[PDB]
Amino acid sequence: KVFERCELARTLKRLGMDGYRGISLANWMCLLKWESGYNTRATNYNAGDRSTDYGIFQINSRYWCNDGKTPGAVNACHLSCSALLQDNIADAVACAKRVVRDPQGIRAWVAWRNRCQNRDVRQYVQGCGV
Repeated sequence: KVFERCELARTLKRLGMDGYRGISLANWMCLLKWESGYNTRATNYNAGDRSTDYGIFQINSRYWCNDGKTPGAVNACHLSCSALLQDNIADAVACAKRVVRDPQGIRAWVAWRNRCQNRDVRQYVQGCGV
C-alpha cells in the first residue's frame, strides 16, 4: 500500500506515534516520506552486507526482523520481516517504537539525519487534522 500523506499522519497518530519518545508526528512523516515514499511493500537489498530493508520504515534485517537469509543477524522486534510488508502498519509501528527505544532514537535512520534533522518538517502534517 502507498499511503496518502494525511491518511498516514492520522494512522500514525492512532497507533500512538505522536510524540513517542519525544518524536513528533512531523518527524516520523518526514522519515517515512524519504525512506519509502509512504510505501509498505518497499524493499531494498544491500549487497555489501547481505541485509534487506523492509516496508514503509525500511527496517533492516540484520538486527530488527528475521528473514532467515541475513548472516549473523538478530531479530530485536521478534517479527518475520514479512510482517513489515503488510498494508496494515501496526507491526511495523511496534518495531519502529522498539528501534527508537535504543540510544540513538530517531537518529537510527541515516535518511532522517540527511533530510529531516534540523529542518522545517511542519509541512508534512499541515492540514491533516493531527
